[PDB]
Amino acid sequence: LDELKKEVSMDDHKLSLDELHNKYGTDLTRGLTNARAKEILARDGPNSLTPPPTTPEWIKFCRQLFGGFSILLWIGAILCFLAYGIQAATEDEPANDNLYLGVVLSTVVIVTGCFSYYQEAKSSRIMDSFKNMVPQQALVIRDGEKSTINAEFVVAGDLVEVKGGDRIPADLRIISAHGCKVDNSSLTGESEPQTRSPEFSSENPLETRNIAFFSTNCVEGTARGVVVYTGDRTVMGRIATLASGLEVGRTPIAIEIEHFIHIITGVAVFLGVSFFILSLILGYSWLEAVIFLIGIIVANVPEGLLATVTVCLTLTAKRMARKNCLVKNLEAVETLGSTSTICSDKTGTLTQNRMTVAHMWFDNQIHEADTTENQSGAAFDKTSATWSALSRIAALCNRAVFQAGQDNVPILKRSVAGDASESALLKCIELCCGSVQGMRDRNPKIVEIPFNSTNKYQLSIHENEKSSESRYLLVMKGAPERILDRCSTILLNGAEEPLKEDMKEAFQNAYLELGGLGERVLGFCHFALPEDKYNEGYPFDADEPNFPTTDLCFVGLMAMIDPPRAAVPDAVGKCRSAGIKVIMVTGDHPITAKAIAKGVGIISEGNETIEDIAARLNIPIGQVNPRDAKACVVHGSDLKDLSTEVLDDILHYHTEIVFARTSPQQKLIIVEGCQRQGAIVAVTGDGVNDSPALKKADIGVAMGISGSDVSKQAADMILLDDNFASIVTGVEEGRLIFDNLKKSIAYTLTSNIPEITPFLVFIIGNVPLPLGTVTILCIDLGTDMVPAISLAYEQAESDIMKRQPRNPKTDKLVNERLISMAYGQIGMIQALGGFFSYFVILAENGFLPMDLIGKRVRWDDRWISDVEDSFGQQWTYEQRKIVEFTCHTSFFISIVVVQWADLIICKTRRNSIFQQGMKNKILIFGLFEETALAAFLSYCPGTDVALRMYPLKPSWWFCAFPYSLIIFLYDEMRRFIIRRSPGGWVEQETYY
Amino acid sequence: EGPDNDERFTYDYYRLRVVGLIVAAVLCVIGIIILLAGK
Amino acid sequence: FLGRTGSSWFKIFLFYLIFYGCLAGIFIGTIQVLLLTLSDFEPKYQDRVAPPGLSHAPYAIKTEISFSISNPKSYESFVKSMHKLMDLYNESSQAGNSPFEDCSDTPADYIKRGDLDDSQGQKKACRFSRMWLKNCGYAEGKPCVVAKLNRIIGFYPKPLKNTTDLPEELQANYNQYVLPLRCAAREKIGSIEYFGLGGYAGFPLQYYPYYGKRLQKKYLQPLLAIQFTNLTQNMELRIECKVYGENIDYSEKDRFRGRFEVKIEVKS
Ligand SMILES: *[C@@H]1O[C@H](CO)[C@@H](O[C@@H]2O[C@H](CO)[C@@H](O)[C@H](O)[C@H]2NC(C)=O)[C@H](O)[C@H]1NC(C)=O
Ligand SMILES: CC(C)CCC[C@@H](C)[C@H]1CC[C@H]2[C@@H]3CC=C4C[C@@H](O)CC[C@]4(C)[C@H]3CC[C@]12C
Ligand SMILES: *[C@@H]1O[C@H](CO)[C@@H](O)[C@H](O)[C@H]1NC(C)=O
Ligand SMILES: [K+]
Ligand SMILES: [Mg+2]
Ligand SMILES: [Tl+]
Ligand SMILES: [Tl+]
Repeated sequence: LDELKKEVSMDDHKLSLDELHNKYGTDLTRGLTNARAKEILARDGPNSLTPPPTTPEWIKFCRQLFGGFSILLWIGAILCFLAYGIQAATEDEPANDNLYLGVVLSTVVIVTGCFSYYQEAKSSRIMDSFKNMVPQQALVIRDGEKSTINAEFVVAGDLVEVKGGDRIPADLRIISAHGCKVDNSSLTGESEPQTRSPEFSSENPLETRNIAFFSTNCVEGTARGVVVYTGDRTVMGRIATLASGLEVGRTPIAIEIEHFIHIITGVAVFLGVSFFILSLILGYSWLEAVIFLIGIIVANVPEGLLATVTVCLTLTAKRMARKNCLVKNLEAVETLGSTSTICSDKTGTLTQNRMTVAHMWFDNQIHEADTTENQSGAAFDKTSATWSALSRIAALCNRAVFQAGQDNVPILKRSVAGDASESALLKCIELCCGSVQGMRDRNPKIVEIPFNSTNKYQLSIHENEKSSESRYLLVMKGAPERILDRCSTILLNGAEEPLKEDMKEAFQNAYLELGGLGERVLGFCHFALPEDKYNEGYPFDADEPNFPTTDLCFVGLMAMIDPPRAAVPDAVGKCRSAGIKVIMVTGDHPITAKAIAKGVGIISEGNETIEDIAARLNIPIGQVNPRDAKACVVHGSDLKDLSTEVLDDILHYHTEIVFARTSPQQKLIIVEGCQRQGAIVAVTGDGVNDSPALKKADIGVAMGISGSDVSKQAADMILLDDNFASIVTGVEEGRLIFDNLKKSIAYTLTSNIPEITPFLVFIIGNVPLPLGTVTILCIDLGTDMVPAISLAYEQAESDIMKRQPRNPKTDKLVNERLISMAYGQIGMIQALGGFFSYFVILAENGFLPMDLIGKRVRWDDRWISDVEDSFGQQWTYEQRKIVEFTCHTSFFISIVVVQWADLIICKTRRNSIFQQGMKNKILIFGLFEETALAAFLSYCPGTDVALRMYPLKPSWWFCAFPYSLIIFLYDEMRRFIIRRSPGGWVEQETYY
Repeated sequence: EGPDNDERFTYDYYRLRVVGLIVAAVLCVIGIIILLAGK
Repeated sequence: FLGRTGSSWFKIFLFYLIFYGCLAGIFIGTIQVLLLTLSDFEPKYQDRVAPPGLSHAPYAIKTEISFSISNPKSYESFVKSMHKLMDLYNESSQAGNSPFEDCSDTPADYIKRGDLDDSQGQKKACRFSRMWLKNCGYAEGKPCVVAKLNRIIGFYPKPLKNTTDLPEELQANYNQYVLPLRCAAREKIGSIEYFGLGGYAGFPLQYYPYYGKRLQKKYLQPLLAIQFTNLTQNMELRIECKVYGENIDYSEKDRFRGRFEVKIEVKS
């Protein structure tokens, strides 16, 4: 469906003005007829974007109500009402058991539904942001007259007019223009104004001057044009549809959840029906056969687990909110940890998005300035008298000014009225020479010639601030070579000197080096005009050369670029040390893209492209073995004629990849290419041209300050302070939460065994029921909750940023090793500790373990109010039941006591508690509150009716203590083996 | 005692409950103290 | 295979065999020590049987014994259980001076055979003739229910003293030696008739205290036969038999705590 939109567009900028009118039945001068425009409206439809059909929240909520655990809990809830129905008909049961348990279980499903619904959130308003880029109104020429109309009423063929400050209402063929410049950052991510004129200037319509696009704005001048595309058919309207239309897809974390749901659901249905038939064979009435099944359901399903996961995710997202990293989708909290490839935009993401002075060439020396936002570098020069001469030209031969009321904000961050290069120079001098306004007050400008297309230079004449002179100084800047052809002397370390071929060659060298760094280079020179030839009232003519512009003194060079953000180089290296592949994907030109790649460490030192090898060896590129080149730089124009299989080969064959001059669909294609190889991919960006890529990414991260509204709609995560170091933190947090989820899951599952085994022995042994159904819910929904959550606050056991990204095909959240430990080893020890306390309670009340076998028949018989114990005493029905429920209560408390040790062992997968310590305060809180809850549930009056919880005698609490301790020792010995031999036996069997 | 051994079939479940609830409360307070050591 | 190789499948079996073996051996060990802390003659706790329960022979479907006099197999169900109990009180079962003893044919005081020790043989229990149960196949019309006080080791059932007012106000009040049992329903549409030891409507105190199964096997607890020769027919009559005493109490939950709940209906 969207495969059409993933392709490069076709256009009609090649046609003549006249020819273009024939195609759209239009007038170049009079414009369309009121009738013809209305006709075309009904024909083509409105100049608007329609949002894609969404899934209502209704269906979204209910889709969770049927995912494995909820299905089993539904079967339980209904099976409760089943047994209740069968009762209400047969023998009038005045009880509330099956009825209430059926109500409780149905509530558990609904509430669990809210948790998973909260986790599976999708806040997407892509198409809405795009719609915000179409103006409310447009100016059209109809019947030879200009009028403002609803922009939706704009059709292909009419004559539209735009001027500085307004949004392009539709894709236009420029037919007339006067000084028109446009901001195409929507399509390129670059905000430098692009001229628009009627002349065709490139085969590529996205590069030609005679096309203006919807989603962009006119920055200055005026233009008229013929509408060629409207609504969804515009270049960026298609990007809108592509972006808004892209299928979301399941996250890595989501896939893991479903996976263990299958496992646990599997064992649940297995043991469920495996013992349902095992009971009927033993001659159990279907009346009972279902009651046992309900218990089996409740025992096997970890009722509180899915909600635990959600809370652990939420708490991890809260910590990241506190580092200026907003998470829109709870699952995106983990994806960053599983990320193996980052596709990053350059401008406004890796870079500050601001022309900044990078180097200066004066005194036959290359000086480097500090490009960082917060200025974390050092000085270059202050002493040289040459510097002050260059500094003066940079301030004086400059027409840029700071906007009013910025004195509060830092120099480099403040808004400037002017072109990017003049702003850069302004901020450079203001920083290291103080107030520039002061320099422009001490040296009043009397005449100037602003930068001309033809002159290729800008000159200014000022009254020298010096009192002993107060004469006229000439300054000029422009193209380095043009400035050179106008110089005779060079200000070396203070004093001038003739411009010999020697210094002239050093100039060329300096010029070539700076240009090689992808930096824009300017020349600077001045000339102190002779006093006798220029009186204090001498008039200078700016129109006609009234003053010399030759034999001037060359002062120096200055170079500039849109530099990396301070934290970016280090963040890139850190991603790469964690084994994450970092690719650059930018709408910017290749020379600039490549230079920043080396600056931030995308391309490491020494690595070459095929073009680099060819130039170094002075040989044809076809003569170069492409396998000798680990780095590559792909232009979008070449990308366009490559198949995906060939794109896949590029991705496979290079470690250091730069995709430059890419369109928005091309970014999507590169992302998909990476994913196709089985990689989890993150995208980082800030422009509307990142929207499709951000949507398709497993996780999209947008910049918060510099980011466009669209990009932040398309993302899963926002960096609110533009701190790229947050990606590094995000991946670290993502890995940590992945491990801690394992700990929390194992902990929760472990207590399933002591809830399953009592029901089994109840059938096979014919003893009184050791633990009840209600009692199980008091564990999974009550006591285990805070402890399970607390594992989310566990510190790393080792340097997680030192390991490679997990293999999502092999490294699962829940594997066989977890089940073996939780179900086969620790849970089994917990089961016994439960049974022990059960036998203790009964034996101390007169029913010794031996006489318990095959007694349930008489025990449950409501009409036998005289059962004989081991000592020959006789018990009524309600009397023995009180002891039985007291057994449920102590078995319950036994679970809590054995979960103490389990909580401590689940703390660490490898390390010892004596190494990791007990610095998790939430965990300790869990221990205290868990025990408080259990005690309250046993001793609070009335709980014997609502939950069948009975007061325990002090000695009862200590039954499971020896089992709780064996768990601690056992797991500590086991992990001691793991560490002592990384070989594999204990490791490959039990290492979560 | 002999025929007056009524205490043999008696248990102070009332005191046990009072003590049990005291303990539960104090464990609840102790927990808050340790948690609130930083919030 | 599914998971691993044969070598791995073996090792996982050798482990869980030794592992579960140890766990079973430990579990058994903790059961040993538990038993080691317990007496053979007396249970550690008795507060959960404390107030004695009162149970009868007619096995009630739901605290009810409804049947038809004009039908044979209508009551043959209740006669099965009635027979089961009384069959134990046979004279052929009580033979010789061992381990039985002839005790007062009239309600007497308690009998202490020492302590709960094995320092003596089987503590000798009082004989009880089912022949003390006058009038009661059994009552084919108007049932002859048999009451019973639940056995508790070392329990001395103490009758109420005639200090103040009483339900069966002072009638045949053998204050010193009889634990009374008065059945009731207002709703007085019956005819209560009690049979027992010495002809009294109670339990003779000479059968106490019970020394337990280990120290007193073949021991016989006193019975109290109750006959309802009611002149009514074809209606549910809620009859409650209550025992009175210093050590006797009741509960709204446990409807068998020192009392009966019988729903007789001679629907004939
Ligand atoms: C306990 O006493 C009952 C009294 O009914 C015995 O029942 C006797 O059963 C036999 C054989 O079935 C009959 O011939 C008699 O008529 C019954 N009564 C008597 C008085 O002998 C019963 O057998 C006795 N049980 C034991 C174990 O001795
Ligand atoms: C109540 C009692 C009788 C039930 C005992 C169940 C035992 C036999 C179960 C419980 C947990 C189970 C193990 C759980 C995990 C694994 C790892 C997997 O890669 C192979 C199977 C294996 C090794 C299972 C084998 C059987 C097992 C040990
Ligand atoms: C009980 O049986 C005796 C004979 O043993 C008889 O005289 C008497 O009438 C019976 N009593 C009643 C109330 O039927
Ligand atoms: K995404
Ligand atoms: Mg950008
Ligand atoms: Tl469970
Ligand atoms: Tl659990």
